[PDB]
Amino acid sequence: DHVEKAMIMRWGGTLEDVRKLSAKDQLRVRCFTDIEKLYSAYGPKDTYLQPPGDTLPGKDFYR
Amino acid sequence: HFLLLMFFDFFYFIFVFFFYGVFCYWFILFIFVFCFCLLFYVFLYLLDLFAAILQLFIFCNMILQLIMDFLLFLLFV
Amino acid sequence: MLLGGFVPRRFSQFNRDPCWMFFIFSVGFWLGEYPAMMIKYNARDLVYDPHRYVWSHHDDHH
Amino acid sequence: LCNAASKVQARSAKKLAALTDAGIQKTISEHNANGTDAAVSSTKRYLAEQRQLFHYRVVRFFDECHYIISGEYFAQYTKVNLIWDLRFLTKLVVLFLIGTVLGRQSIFPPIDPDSPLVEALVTKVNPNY
Amino acid sequence: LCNAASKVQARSAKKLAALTDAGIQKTISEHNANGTDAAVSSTKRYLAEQRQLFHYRVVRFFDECHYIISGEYFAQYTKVNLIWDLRFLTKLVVLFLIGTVLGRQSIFPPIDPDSPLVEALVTKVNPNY
Amino acid sequence: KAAPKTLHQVRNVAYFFAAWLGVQKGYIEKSANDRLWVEHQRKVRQQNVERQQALDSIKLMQQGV
Amino acid sequence: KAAPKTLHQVRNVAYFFAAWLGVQKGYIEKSANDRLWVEHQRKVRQQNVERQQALDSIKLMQQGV
Amino acid sequence: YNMLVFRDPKRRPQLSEEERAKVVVNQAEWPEEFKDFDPDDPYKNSPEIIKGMSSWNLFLWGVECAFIYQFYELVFPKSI
Ligand SMILES: CCCCCCCCCCCCCCCCCC(=O)OC[C@H](COP(=O)([O-])OCC(O)COP(=O)([O-])OC[C@@H](COC(=O)CCCCCCCCCCCCCCCCC)OC(=O)CCCCCCCCCCCCCCCCC)OC(=O)CCCCCCCCCCCCCCCCC
Ligand SMILES: CCCCCCCCCCCCCCCCCC(=O)OC[C@H](COP(=O)([O-])OCC(O)COP(=O)([O-])OC[C@@H](COC(=O)CCCCCCCCCCCCCCCCC)OC(=O)CCCCCCCCCCCCCCCCC)OC(=O)CCCCCCCCCCCCCCCCC
Ligand SMILES: CCCCCCCCCCCCCCCCCC(=O)OC[C@H](COP(=O)([O-])OCC(O)COP(=O)([O-])OC[C@@H](COC(=O)CCCCCCCCCCCCCCCCC)OC(=O)CCCCCCCCCCCCCCCCC)OC(=O)CCCCCCCCCCCCCCCCC
Ligand SMILES: CCCCCCCCCCCCCCCCCC(=O)OC[C@H](COP(=O)([O-])OCC[N+](C)(C)C)OC(=O)CCCCCCCCCCCCCCCCC
Ligand SMILES: CCCCCCCC/C=C\CCCCCCCC(=O)O[C@H](COC(=O)CCCCCCC/C=C/CCCCCCCC)COP(=O)(O)OCCN
Repeated sequence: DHVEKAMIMRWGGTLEDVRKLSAKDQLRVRCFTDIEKLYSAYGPKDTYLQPPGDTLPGKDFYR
Repeated sequence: HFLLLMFFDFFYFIFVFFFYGVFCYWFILFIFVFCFCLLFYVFLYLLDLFAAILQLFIFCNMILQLIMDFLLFLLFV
Repeated sequence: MLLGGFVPRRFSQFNRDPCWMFFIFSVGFWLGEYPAMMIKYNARDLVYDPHRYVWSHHDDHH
Repeated sequence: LCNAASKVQARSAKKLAALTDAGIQKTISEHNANGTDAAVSSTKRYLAEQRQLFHYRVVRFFDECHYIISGEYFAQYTKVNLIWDLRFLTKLVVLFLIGTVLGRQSIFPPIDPDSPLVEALVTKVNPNY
Repeated sequence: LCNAASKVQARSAKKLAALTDAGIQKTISEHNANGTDAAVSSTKRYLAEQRQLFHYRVVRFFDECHYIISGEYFAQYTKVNLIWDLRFLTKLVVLFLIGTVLGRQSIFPPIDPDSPLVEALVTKVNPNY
Repeated sequence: KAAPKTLHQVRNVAYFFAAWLGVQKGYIEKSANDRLWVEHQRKVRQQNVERQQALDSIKLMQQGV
Repeated sequence: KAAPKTLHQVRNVAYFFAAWLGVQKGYIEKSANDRLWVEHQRKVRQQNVERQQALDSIKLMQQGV
Repeated sequence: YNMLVFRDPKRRPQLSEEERAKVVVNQAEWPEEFKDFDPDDPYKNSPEIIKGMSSWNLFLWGVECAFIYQFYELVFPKSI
């Protein structure tokens, strides 16, 4: 349930948007979720905190 | 259970993402940390095993103490 | 109560009792799943999600 | 640095003396008398035997294939054979997966140019890796 | 598909019969009578011996270290020992190089960000590899 | 010559074949990905050429000969 | 117990040590390269932030409040 | 001896030294499973449950199952 929530929220906010991806892409996303789980309180905080100047999409990307 | 969960998370983190140090020149530090984690793992499990039974004992002892506070015993003659 | 039963003297004896055979199989699973995670989650071609900053559980629980 | 070495040597010597295998002790004594290495001799004997048993392996493979194909193997099928076959199937699956990973030389499938994950490749911290 | 298999089996059988080693033939005959595998038995015997000779290896290592350190090895030095030492040095160099390649997980040294070859990394045909 | 009590050699050959088939699956996957990326780079170069030609055409019109 | 006619075990240990030392050389090299690239990416992000701030400053002046 | 927290039970002696010294040991009557019986290793000669199935083989079987569990989705991924 948590894995599917992360996939839906990070890639469109809808199930159809996630299904627009390929199985390989979904595998990558799910394994990144696993990475986040394994760090949890000890991993690097750049996995969820965007450093200033980063070019990747932000929270208002789909809004 | 909070303490167990947090320690298990730390052990998973260091075991998965820092075991490569066994092949590196700082292997002794990782081996020391890993041995410490194993020791803490065993200690936590033993402590929890003892504490669960002790807590059940105390839980029943409180109820029996309530009962005993109002019991009056006669002497056979 | 841990009173008695078959107790293998060493690793090689775990195959002398079906229950300990299952136990050593399970121990193999337990210990061997960690190397697999090392290989899988420290892979060269593993890439962080580009949209990892779009949403995080930290937002939701806050 | 020297005390530790002496302690390790003494422990291994005690363990070597402890074992009660007549053949192992006899070989150790003979090699100590001659000054040669028993372990290396064992390795060379093993490799020689395997070199001389290659065609025995081929003949055994064909005999086993005939035994399986003829249906005689399944006639006497038991639970132990089922356990062995399950072990065999598990090894086959794991070997297939490892072979796929080695064949594509990557743990994960490669990303296609039309995928939205290409950005991840572009934003690598270290392009060398 | 069947003629080829029969031909291969016949050739290997002829070669197996050809060898004139008493021990190998005796083992083959015994295992054929019992229906067991001689090659696998050889492997298991070898691994058992090596398991029982580990501490012998440790003791031999310490004895050889004492022999070298005491200077007795160099007292009787000959040309054959020189040949062996040259072989040893060559293996050490090749192992060091292979270890370096595996340690950096790359055949070539990685490119620094300030190098002019970074363009080469950017213009990779397949960023996945 | 009794019937074989073990099937070790057949199992070994099967292990080799399984690993080989996995290798082929991975190789096919990688080759397909490489072909896709080669085509993509070719398209990118073609688009760059077209963009350069359009820029040159606009500059030619500005030249006004 | 005669003197050893061969030095196989010492040679084996030396082989292991040589491979291990090579591994350490490679690991040190890779770690240094990774640190260099991390610093480079940090500098790139800082430059991007400064460029964005300059653009915002120019836009602010154009706003003319 | 112990295997983790599992301790091997030991039978208490019942005979006195005087009576014990008069006992004549005849291992020819003993079962083949227990000859040269050692309290520190009573199951050294005990038969295997499955012939040719080693403890290492079972451990490796579990390791392979774990690898399959973690790597199957890498070769045969499925869509949500
Ligand atoms: C006392 C306590 C006991 C446990 C208590 C409960 C649990 C408590 C928690 C902790 C438990 C620790 C783990 C249990 C112990 C395991 C080790 C052991 O004792 O095994 C004995 C065992 C022999 O016992 P046996 O029952 O007499 O076996 C008979 C023969 O083996 C013959 O067997 P067979 O007849 O079945 O033969 C089957 C077949 C099968 O043989 C094989 O398949 C050989 C294995 C090949 C490798 C495959 C995977 C190996 C597993 C690695 C990952 C392990 C992860 C988990 C480890 C956790 C350790 C803590 O063999 C062959 O055909 C011969 C092999 C020839 C091939 C050799 C070349 C291999 C190349 C591999 C290529 C792949 C490499 C990677 C890169 C590839 C890139 C392309 O010894 C070994 O075989 C050891 C070899 C491997 C050593 C390293 C293994 C991992 C690390 C173990 C550390 C343990 C620490 C314990 C400390 C104790 C201090 C007091
Ligand atoms: C990206 C792609 C790149 C590709 C690059 C190119 C690839 C290669 C292409 C071809 C290149 C040309 C050919 C070169 C061949 C070279 C190899 C060769 O011929 O080997 C035969 C050669 C023996 O030949 P020989 O002298 O003619 O033997 C005569 C008799 O046959 C003797 O018979 P035997 O009865 O003796 O038979 C057993 C013998 C033979 O066994 C073998 O044949 C082994 C396998 C041979 C191939 C090995 C290739 C190695 C390449 C690098 C690593 C790759 C992975 C290898 C995986 C091996 C798995 C077993 O076993 C050994 O050799 C044992 C070696 C290990 C000794 C372990 C001792 C450790 C003691 C540590 C004590 C520390 C105390 C510190 C206290 C400090 C206090 C302050 O053996 C070796 O060279 C062994 C090398 C082992 C290197 C292992 C390095 C592992 C990584 C470092 C360790 C990291 C983890 C542990 C850290 C712990 C903290 C310290
Ligand atoms: C990027 C990083 C990725 C990392 C991923 C993860 C890495 C691994 C982590 C750990 C994972 C969990 C553990 C999994 C362990 C699995 C392995 C294992 O346990 O092995 C033990 C297992 C035996 O265990 P067992 O059944 O308990 O044995 C009982 C006794 O001990 C039996 O004792 P024995 O006396 O039999 O001892 C000898 C025995 C044991 O030897 C070994 O133990 C071997 C080494 C074991 C490790 C192997 C790992 C393999 C992994 C993939 C490859 C990596 C490189 C391996 C290099 C090996 C170098 C020797 O030898 C063999 O097994 C022989 C196998 C080869 C058979 C060759 C037959 C070829 C016939 C072809 C005929 C074609 C005719 C066509 C006609 C068509 C007409 C139309 O052996 C194998 O599984 C052997 C696998 C060999 C695969 C080779 C694949 C090579 C690539 C494909 C071929 C490409 C070139 C040639 C093409 C030619 C054109 C067709
Ligand atoms: C005409 C007839 C044609 C017939 C053709 C037949 C073709 C057969 C082809 C091969 C089929 C192989 C099937 C089995 C493998 C399935 C793999 C799979 O789906 O894995 C995904 C699943 C996982 O699914 P998953 O991908 O959802 O899980 C991933 C989970 N995360 C993401 C969290 C990591 O893998 C497993 O669960 C593997 C479990 C082990 C499998 C092997 C079991 C062996 C027995 C062990 C127990 C007994 C031990 C006893 C010991 C003691 C004895 C006394
Ligand atoms: C095809 C495989 C060939 C196998 C040859 C292996 C040779 C390796 C020799 C050197 C090893 C040490 C290198 C030190 C540096 C490693 C750094 C690292 O983590 O590398 C990962 C590669 O790491 C892995 O995938 C593997 C990690 C460790 C795997 C462990 C293997 C199995 C260990 C079994 C343990 C069981 C218990 C045994 C105890 C014995 C030792 C005490 C890739 O790094 P990057 O791509 O730059 O970063 C990716 C992030 N974007």
